[PDB]
Amino acid sequence: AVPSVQTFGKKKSATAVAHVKAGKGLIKVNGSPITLVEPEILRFKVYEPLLLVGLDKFSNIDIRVRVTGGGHVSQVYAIRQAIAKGLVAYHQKYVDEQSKNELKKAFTSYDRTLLIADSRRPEPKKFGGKGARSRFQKSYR
Amino acid sequence: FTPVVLATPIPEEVQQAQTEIKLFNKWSFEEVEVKDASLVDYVQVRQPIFVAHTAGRYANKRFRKAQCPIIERLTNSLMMNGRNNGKKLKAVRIIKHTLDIINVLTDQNPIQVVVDAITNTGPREDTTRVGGGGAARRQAVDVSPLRRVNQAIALLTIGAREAAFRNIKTIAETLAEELINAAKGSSTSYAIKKKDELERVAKSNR
Amino acid sequence: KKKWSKKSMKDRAQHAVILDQEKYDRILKEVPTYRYVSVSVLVDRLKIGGSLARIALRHLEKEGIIKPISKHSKQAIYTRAT
Amino acid sequence: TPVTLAKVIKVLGRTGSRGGVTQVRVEFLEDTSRTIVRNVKGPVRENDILVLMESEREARRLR
Amino acid sequence: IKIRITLTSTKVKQLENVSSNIVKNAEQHNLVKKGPVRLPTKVLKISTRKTPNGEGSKTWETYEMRIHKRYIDLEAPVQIVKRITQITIEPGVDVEVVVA
Amino acid sequence: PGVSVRDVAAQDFINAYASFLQRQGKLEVPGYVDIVKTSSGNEMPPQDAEGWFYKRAASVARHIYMRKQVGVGKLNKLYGGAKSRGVRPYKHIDASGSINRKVLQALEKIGIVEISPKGGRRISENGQRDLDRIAAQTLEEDE
Amino acid sequence: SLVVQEQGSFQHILRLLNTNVDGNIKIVYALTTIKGVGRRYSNLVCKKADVDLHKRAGELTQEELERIVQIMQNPTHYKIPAWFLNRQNDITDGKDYHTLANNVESKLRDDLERLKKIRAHRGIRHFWGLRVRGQHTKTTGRRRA
RNA sequence: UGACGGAGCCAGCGAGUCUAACCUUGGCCGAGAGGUCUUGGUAAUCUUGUGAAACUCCGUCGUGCUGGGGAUAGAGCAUUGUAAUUAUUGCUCUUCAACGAGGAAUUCCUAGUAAGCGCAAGUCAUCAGCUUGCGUUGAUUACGUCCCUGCCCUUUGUACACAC
RNA sequence: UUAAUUGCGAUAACGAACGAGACCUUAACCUACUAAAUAGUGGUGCUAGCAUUUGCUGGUUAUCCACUUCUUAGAGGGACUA
Repeated sequence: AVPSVQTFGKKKSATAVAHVKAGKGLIKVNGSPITLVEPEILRFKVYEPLLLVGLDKFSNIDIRVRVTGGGHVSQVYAIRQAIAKGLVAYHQKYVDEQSKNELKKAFTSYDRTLLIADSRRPEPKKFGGKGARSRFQKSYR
Repeated sequence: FTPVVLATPIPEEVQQAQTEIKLFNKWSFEEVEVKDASLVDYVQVRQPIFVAHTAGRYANKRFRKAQCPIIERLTNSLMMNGRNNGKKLKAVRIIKHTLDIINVLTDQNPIQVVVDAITNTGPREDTTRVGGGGAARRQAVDVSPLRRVNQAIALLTIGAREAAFRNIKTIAETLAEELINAAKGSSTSYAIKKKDELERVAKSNR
Repeated sequence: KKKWSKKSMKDRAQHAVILDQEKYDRILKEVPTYRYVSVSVLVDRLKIGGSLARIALRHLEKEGIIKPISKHSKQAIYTRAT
Repeated sequence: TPVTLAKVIKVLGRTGSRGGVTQVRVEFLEDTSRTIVRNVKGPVRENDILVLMESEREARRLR
Repeated sequence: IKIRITLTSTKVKQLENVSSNIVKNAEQHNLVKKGPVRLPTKVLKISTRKTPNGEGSKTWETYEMRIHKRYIDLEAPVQIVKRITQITIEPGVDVEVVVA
Repeated sequence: PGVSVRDVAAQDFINAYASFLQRQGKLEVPGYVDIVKTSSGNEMPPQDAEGWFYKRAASVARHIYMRKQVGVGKLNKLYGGAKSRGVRPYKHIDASGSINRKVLQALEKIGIVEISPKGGRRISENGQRDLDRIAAQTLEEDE
Repeated sequence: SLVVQEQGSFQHILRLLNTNVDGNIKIVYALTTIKGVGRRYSNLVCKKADVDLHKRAGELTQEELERIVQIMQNPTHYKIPAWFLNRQNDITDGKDYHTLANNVESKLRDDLERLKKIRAHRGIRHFWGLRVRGQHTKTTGRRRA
């Protein structure tokens, strides 16, 4: 029985589970270090939860995240949400509220999407057009 | 400094990014003030961001689009012209590349250059349809501060996009030249010339 | 039929495809004065074709003066390093 | 460009043949206590400082 | 002997009590078993034009039908395949006894 | 430490393994390297000319390391892409099966990928150790 | 730096296989002007000739253009795939051929005339001027006369 | 904000053979289409993690009716069928035409929506530029009006009643 | 006033019916229940690679143990503008 917690996260259809146990500071996604994203532009977008509050709270935890589904940005949004919820979960089974409550206040003070998932989902396509609102080109004469 | 190295190491530059707020990793959001009091509270520069790629809930109501970073609005408005629909990963790449040229040439803070450019190319007076009943007829009216920012961003984006049409210069330098020239209020800017046309038309039909 | 459009480019001033000598002295003494230099800058002002700036932009970056502020995909931004 | 910084205190209502302009009761920050009505094309709610290039023209409903 | 009770139907309520009766017969006596496994519902969908002729605005339809599949895993000797084999079958749902 | 193929970026590792495949060309060189188009969707042969075979071998071996079993059709689907069918819209087209077959057999000859049960190939025991040794090198080259 | 100067051997224009070959462009693409040689065949010819692909047409030593030229007129002798030729299994003899700048157009007229003389469907429609591959012509192919 | 050549390379809906011959994994042959010997599956189980594309990083190129664009044709190689000829379709080479942002006019659209992107299913022995659905990237622009095109209620006028 | 003859209310009208609404399905939430090698997760054994110093990345159904956060559902909760 070694200390550990688990979380989840979605952006549009992806899933990302962070088994944040007690470690020496290892942040890995699909077996690769956190510094290897893929868009190489949203690398600081997934670096977010690392840098809002500081790296000192990250020195006694190891976040292992597995992601499935969605586009490359959707995977990135899944990773950042999972690690952000993973950080609070580690603070939601061991550490005090002052550590957690200002952790969980500051995360949403910058952006609500770190903990709260995006509620918007794709809408079903309706007959008569290529999309839901869109319709085929109608003409007269 | 804080030299904390975890089990998975992170470069010291990223560790440096935790000192100040996001900062686009090289460019101060602070010390950047909108000169015109008219466009205050509508050009969002106080809230910082690592990247200009966020899934904000901005179009649901009327005025949350004002609570959007001005840099992000530039990336959104650079995403036009048909085939270039989506591809937001590209749009921030020119923005990063264009924003760099604003630092290499005309060495001030590029964020400051962006905000003063949009405040100097936003039309203050505009004409409207009033044809009522009788072929046509114009009539001059005023422009809201929100519309001033929206028109300013649109003019800058279309000007650089058109000037990059069938030309060796890439959109990165074309955006940089358009913003720099509009920043210092020179006549060669497409946006500045367009602002002159709308203001003169409104002035004539006053 | 009718097109209602123009059909003309301009006047193609085709220039160096293989680097010569009389402009080799030019480049070594003229680009170190560029506060901003990139592929397109010497294409316009120095009047250089396509597959010579990329070699020239690789030339000075490896050898001397101008320095990689931001060299990346489809944009090689270099300054007047001094 | 002599402009006048004026902040609205009340919006009358959207006007025009297509509803592209709005009547607002607006007062000037400098030389206050003087109130005029002006037209706005863009969205305006309250406390918006519109750059008035000319400050002397009474506004009215437009056809 | 690895008796498995497979149930497929279109009516969820009738399939639910059959599983409930089977699981209630299972938890009686001893019958250590595995509970109802909830397979994803197979949703057939045939999209067809409403118009029998060709005239009319394009108005399509979707006639769907949901199949609910749940299997019950038993583990016991012959002294319950004299007992489980007494089918508690309602209209609709069907049972297929599979051993090993 | 504990570096491995997953502790490295893709571009640096594939080039590094291509670097440690050109210097001694032990693996193989097929006779039709300079005439293949890599697929029926691609319009032009690769511009690498001299190489591009150990580059694919480096990518294939790295792909094998993170997985368990693949097939030649799996490599064809992965290495394929959209095809410009004239005025008709684009469509996904599989890669050239012979090219991936020659690469896969070539990796078997050196001893980096061998056949696995339940079908397909799998990274070799000698293959795993040398590929991991590559990762320990490419990180320290930049250091 | 991969920078080299020029002494004067650059020629702004070439003439291979009795046709104009403009310089100032890479050799792999400057040979596409020849009637009957495309991007792939020119790449194949240049690859087997070892002509340093990243070389302009003007900046080419004369000893390499003849080697390229000889490959053009006899590809099958220089280990070129039999499936890399435009005229395969010729109706006259059957040997795998490769028509050239003047041979591509001339041989095209012969096969149409052979098709026309035999009064086949393709031959008569070619003389008529309509489509010969079965396309629709009701709404397409209008501005032709 | 491009094309091309390398790499990274992530989805969802759904379908699939019994007395038939479907979805096909894997190995081998062929540049490719495709062929070959087998395997798994009546299905969350096997096809399939449908390793899809748009996307991103390295390079090639250059403002060039050109490496844009692939109509128009010539020759060859295979698949489907009793049969392909006014080429079913697929693959290879070659020919490389109009088109440089489109005139009067007109279509759709207020959020994951438009648009860009591909996939599955329907028709199917073979043939998607179609349709029905699915997911991927994801803007600007309104929070209003009856000015234009139409609708509902009331008042009013009518020589209309197949009713402006 | 409302998307709505949808309501407040007025009132030679009262009481009503159909439509709308209500209802059904789907998309979202549940770290609360029932569970589950035809979905997974963690752990114990077998075993591989890098470093060996403490670890990391893996493979492995008869190696077993534990769980349902993610995966599917059935019974339910939640949203009424508070």
